[PDB]
Amino acid sequence: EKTFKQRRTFEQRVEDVRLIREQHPTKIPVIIERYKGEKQLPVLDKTKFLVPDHVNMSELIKIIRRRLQLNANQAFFLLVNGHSMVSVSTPISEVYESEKDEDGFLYMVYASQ
Amino acid sequence: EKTFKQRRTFEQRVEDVRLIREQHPTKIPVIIERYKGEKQLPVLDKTKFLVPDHVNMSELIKIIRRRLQLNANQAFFLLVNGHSMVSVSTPISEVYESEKDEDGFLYMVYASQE
Amino acid sequence: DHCARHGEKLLLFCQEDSKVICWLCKDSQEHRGHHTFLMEEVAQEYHVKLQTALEMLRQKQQEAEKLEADIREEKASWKIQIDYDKTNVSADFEQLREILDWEESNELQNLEKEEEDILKSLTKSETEMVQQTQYMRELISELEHRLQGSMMDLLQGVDGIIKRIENMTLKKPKTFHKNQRRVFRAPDLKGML
Amino acid sequence: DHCARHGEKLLLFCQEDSKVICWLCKDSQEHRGHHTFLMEEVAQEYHVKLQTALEMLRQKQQEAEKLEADIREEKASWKIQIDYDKTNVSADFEQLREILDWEESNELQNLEKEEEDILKSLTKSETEMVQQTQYMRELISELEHRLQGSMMDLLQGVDGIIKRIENMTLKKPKTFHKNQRRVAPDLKGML
Ligand SMILES: [Zn+2]
Ligand SMILES: [Zn+2]
Ligand SMILES: [Zn+2]
Ligand SMILES: [Zn+2]
Repeated sequence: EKTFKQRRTFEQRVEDVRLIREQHPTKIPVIIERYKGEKQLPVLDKTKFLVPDHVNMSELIKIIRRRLQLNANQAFFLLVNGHSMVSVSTPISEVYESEKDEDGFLYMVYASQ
Repeated sequence: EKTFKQRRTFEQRVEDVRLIREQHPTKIPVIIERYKGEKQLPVLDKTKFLVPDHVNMSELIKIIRRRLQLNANQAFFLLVNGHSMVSVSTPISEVYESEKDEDGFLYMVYASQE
Repeated sequence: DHCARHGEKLLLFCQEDSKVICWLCKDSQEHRGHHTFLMEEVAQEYHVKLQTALEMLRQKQQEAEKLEADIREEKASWKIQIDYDKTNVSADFEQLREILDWEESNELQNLEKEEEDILKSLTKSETEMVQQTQYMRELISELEHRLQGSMMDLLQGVDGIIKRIENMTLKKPKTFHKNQRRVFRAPDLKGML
Repeated sequence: DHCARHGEKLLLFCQEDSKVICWLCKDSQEHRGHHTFLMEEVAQEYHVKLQTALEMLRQKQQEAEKLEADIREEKASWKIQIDYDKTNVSADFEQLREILDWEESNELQNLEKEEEDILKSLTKSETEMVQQTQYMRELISELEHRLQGSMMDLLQGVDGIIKRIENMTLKKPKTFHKNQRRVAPDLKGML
């Protein structure tokens, strides 16, 4: 099993970021994958997410909770670049401007164990 | 791992055949997969092949031999619909008109030992 | 009971104010000029009126509960419709991906056919070149034998060999350079979207 | 050696036929009228001529080997070029597939947002409907209490309740039907 950065090269990823930002300027591209060794949670089919600008982290958390088919009681952690900074109230634009990768994407991982 | 008929339904396959025949009328669509229990040969990345009409079975067999990276001495069996009819000289148009599936594709399988 | 403002019994009913009062309240400015009756006089009339009102309210409450069930069933139907639409969109994208796979296979096979043609042409030309090199080697060996052996060996048929060497037209190999094209799908669909 | 046709020694050389013969072959009709010399007279001349010919042929054979190496290198370069082109085409198709995935994700998120909005609107409308049903039940209970209790209970403030029931405008829930669209194979036509 190969991750996203292993399926595509760096320049290809930068070109993808450029083309997507040219097509969807009002949205942010986010790559969300399961942890390397997580067993309690399944693997989502979709890997790429376009999140509006004005939207905060709460809507993204709710999108992930809806995709994963999770009951309300159980909670989960959504780490950015492998490290949590879940200021749920902050808009995702600030998260993008602060913690985006070198290629231009915003990488996140979900776990619970 | 799911085969072609398991990844797509029958009506979807018929629609795919129709679209391909509309786009490439001078070509025949062929689905080629590995045998269910053959181990000596690996699994090819590509599954679909568009073969011209005038072309005979020899070009398809040599394409499969080049994709699999096999020397000339080692031989393999290429069965159509689960039954051998490798008349290498016959054009692929006759093979398609005689042994095509119900949906419209042409299914083949490659094997080697026993 | 008795009145809180004056202390007399509440035996009256004001048609205008709809409040029960006493006789002292009727003469004061609070209920002055209104029409006043006894409570026992309008009891049956208001009783049957409120009975008909109760009938209407029962019917309307039944209708309202039906409306509630209707909106519940509607939101269920709408979630079903949204699921249908999502599956439809995913199936359309899968169809597009399949035809893309087929086009990729077609282009790859075209390039392989072109490679096969070029390679067979170059192999025939290389066969011609190696044949001419072997012919050169054979002539060199014959001339060596001519220069080492007898005088009769040297002179017999020497003009034939000389004339064979006179017509030495060396053959050039076949070649082609950058006279091919193989364009794939240009991102015009991105503008179309 | 000796001649096979006549039996005499082969000591002569015919300038025209380039064949060594005997003296009997010179007078016969086979080599009649031709010019005949001794082998030793033209030996050195033909020797140096063939020496220069050998030198030239060595040079030409080196040139031919160079041409052979050239065509080999050309076919190698062409196979490399074809491999490069195949990888390029596959990479372009993979790029197309990636942007296709991104567009699919965008459309899916749009549909999910629409579903969430519709569901929350319908939930608010359902809350309004259950509130109005509870209000109806409350009014029914109040009228029952009025009709079962005292006469003052029945008559006090009856006109207010009567007029409140007169203005009984029942409220309809919000609804929508078939005013949405999903989504075309124009790329198939462009080819
Ligand atoms: Zn009073
Ligand atoms: Zn009054
Ligand atoms: Zn003689
Ligand atoms: Zn002569």
